[PDB]
Amino acid sequence: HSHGLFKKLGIPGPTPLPFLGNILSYHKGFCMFDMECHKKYGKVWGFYDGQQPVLAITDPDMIKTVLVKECYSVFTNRRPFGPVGFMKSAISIAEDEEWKRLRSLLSPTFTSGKLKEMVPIIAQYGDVLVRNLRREAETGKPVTLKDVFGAYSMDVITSTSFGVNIDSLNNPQDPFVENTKKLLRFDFLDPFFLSITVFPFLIPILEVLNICVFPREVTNFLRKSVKRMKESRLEHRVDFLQLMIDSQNSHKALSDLELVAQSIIFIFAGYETTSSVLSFIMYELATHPDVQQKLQEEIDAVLPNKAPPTYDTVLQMEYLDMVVNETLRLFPIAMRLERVCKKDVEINGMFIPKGVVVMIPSYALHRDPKYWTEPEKFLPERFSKKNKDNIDPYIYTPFGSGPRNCIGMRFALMNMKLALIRVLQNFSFKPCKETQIPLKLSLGGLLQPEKPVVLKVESR
Ligand code: HEM
Ligand SMILES: CC(C)(C)OC(=O)NCCCCCC(=O)NCc1cccnc1
Repeated sequence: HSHGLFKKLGIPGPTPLPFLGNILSYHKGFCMFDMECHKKYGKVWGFYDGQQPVLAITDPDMIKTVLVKECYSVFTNRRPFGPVGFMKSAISIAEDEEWKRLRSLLSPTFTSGKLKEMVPIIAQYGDVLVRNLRREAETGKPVTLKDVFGAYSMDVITSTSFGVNIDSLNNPQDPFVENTKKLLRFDFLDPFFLSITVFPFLIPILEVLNICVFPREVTNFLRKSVKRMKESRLEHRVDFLQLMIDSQNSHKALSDLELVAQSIIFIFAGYETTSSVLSFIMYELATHPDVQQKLQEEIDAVLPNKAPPTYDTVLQMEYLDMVVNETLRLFPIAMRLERVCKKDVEINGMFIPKGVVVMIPSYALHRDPKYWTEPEKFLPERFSKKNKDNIDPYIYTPFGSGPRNCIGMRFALMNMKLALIRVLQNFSFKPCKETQIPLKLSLGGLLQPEKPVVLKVESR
């Protein structure tokens, strides 16, 4: 096999089994595998997903080279991951020049400029979220964050991308909202993906049969919805769809299905991500009352008598930013960053052969006792103006880095912050019947709690 590769390069790592590579070692999940390999093998190690070699790197200089310096030349693409269909055109899945084009075509849709006019729309569902909370606060019902935050994230997506304005929490049976509750992110350690990892030679077989990891039911509904959405009815708005089709006017030439694929990927991208992070944040706040109180104190100072948050007031809130950042340190939901090596290359004193997947293990790096004092504790002061400088931007990578980092980063931060401001203005959050303390991470392929976070909401 290719199983002698790392032994031949003098690169250490877990010894692999025939066919399986090292995938049995994922029985405790990616992040714990990554943590242990790091503690056992040091700064660089290798393992095999089936026959695919994967080189883990932890040196910031080396991480910078891969993510920033040699992105266009060598490390342009992610690992191809399964039968994908037309979604091959989605920006996050596209490769080389097709990616570079789509990235350029879609960049203007993520400038601070037009993010600001997205704010009132998002904001509108800040208030929606509140009443839904108030209804469950007044009746002292312990609250499923994942649900209420899930619905909020949906609402913000529907409206910001297509103009569909639905309180999804109380409209769960609406054609749009229902399996546009969707695309949930892929458990790459579930049996289907474990199998394609061992038999990647079966992927073209699935492709030919038009089998797709993206449910074609959901994909159908949307492609048509978008289509319909282009009568064109306008025959203003400031959503993603129109920011996307108004770019089809005036290199370039964004196809109309390609466009659909991006619409799909933006949901898949920002639905479960936003709501998962928002839940992890509320969990930390409830289990750290002083931090929650400080945050509410900051919010009431910037926005007196419960003032409506604005673009500029959001950015003004420093403790908020620290609380969001520190939650992302503990729970970097992407878990690893990856690029495929396109050419034989020697970087920072190490030769890396063509075809290796270079992997940066963000979860393991975010909790490395070398860059982080008492790494398991939730300590927002890590990110204060004072201590912020001692943080390496290639150790701390919740949104990746370089030309291929999270394109939706500014929007996600703004989104979450708006929601957290509006929520914290009206409620205090407290541990409860359920509350798994400490929180227990799932052993699956997703960075999420084992049991869903539930908390009491009390009206201020
Ligand atoms: C808390 C929320 C989010 C987190 C933590 C997050 C994190 C990440 C990370 C770590 C990457 C990989 C970057 C890399 O490989 O260097 C990524 C990629 C990406 N994200 Fe996000 N993301 C979030 C929300 C969103 C949202 C709201 C959108 C879109 C509206 C989005 C769209 C994308 C896209 C399109 C990519 C692939 C970019 C490319 O390949 O060109 N993400 N994200
Ligand atoms: C998942 C797609 C859309 C392919 O984007 C990425 O490659 N991002 C990181 C993949 C890690 C999978 C686990 C995961 O939870 N995804 C995080 C995510 C998803 C979409 C956008 N932003 C962040």
